[PDB]
Amino acid sequence: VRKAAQEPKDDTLQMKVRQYVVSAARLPIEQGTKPEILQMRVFARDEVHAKTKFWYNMRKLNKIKRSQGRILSVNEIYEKSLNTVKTYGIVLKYQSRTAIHNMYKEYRDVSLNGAVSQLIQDMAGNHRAQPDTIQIIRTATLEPKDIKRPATLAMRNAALKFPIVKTIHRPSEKKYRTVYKATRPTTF
RNA sequence: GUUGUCGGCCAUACUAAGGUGAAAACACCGGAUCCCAUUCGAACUCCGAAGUUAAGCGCCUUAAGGCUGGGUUAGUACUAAGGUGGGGGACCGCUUGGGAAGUCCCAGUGUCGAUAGCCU
Ligand SMILES: [Mg+2]
Ligand SMILES: [Mg+2]
Repeated sequence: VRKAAQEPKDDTLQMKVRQYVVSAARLPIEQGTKPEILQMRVFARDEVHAKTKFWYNMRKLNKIKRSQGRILSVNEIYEKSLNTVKTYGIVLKYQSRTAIHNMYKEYRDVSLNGAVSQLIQDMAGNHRAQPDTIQIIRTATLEPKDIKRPATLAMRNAALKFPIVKTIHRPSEKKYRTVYKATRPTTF
């Protein structure tokens, strides 16, 4: 249980993804040289986890292995303003029992970390995806001209109203909990 | 720079068609009385010195074949450890380690000697 600072006060409401930048270099490590540095953006729940994500992708993308290189640094990135709602696009590859797939997904959230967490839960529930399998190709905070999904564009209007049609009874604290009460609740 | 003699490694030395050839050697070359030799002096053996680089041989030539070394191939195939991982299964994949080979590329193409010499 280690929180990143930009996570909510209630741990419940969001997953423990954080967004990392990791960068490393070919091991020989020649001093005065101007090294090729390999840098990548990973989403993980740890520094360790991030390192893994890093290396996996890196050994797939290029010749390098870990005994062949060194980790220069791992730096968590944060979201600018948690005051506004943004529409995020994400581009994925994941692995389904048959084959591998490229998906584009959109979520309306306050954080790119939130965008990701929601992405994972969704991908589990609807697609039975395994986290380890998921590869996020590219992520963009979306400009309105660019938002393509109906359940996304669905929420743009000021005239938005939800009645709350059914209120399921939920006592305020536990101190108030009773199995059986002397009269029936209401919905509304 | 070049030669014979005996060589270690045994193609980067082999194969094919060519150019070139100071000197000295090596050879091709001349000849069968003698030791030796065969169906045959071809060869093997012996004795030589009229010719000759034409052979052998040195050195090089080929968008040459081969061989040698790297590149791609490819972090692919295969593989070590873990898995109350997925899949009806065949099988696939997650975490931590090792990691190849042919097509196609590019380069190389004999090296190390002891001994006596040629180039005054
Ligand atoms: Mg070869
Ligand atoms: Mg293959």
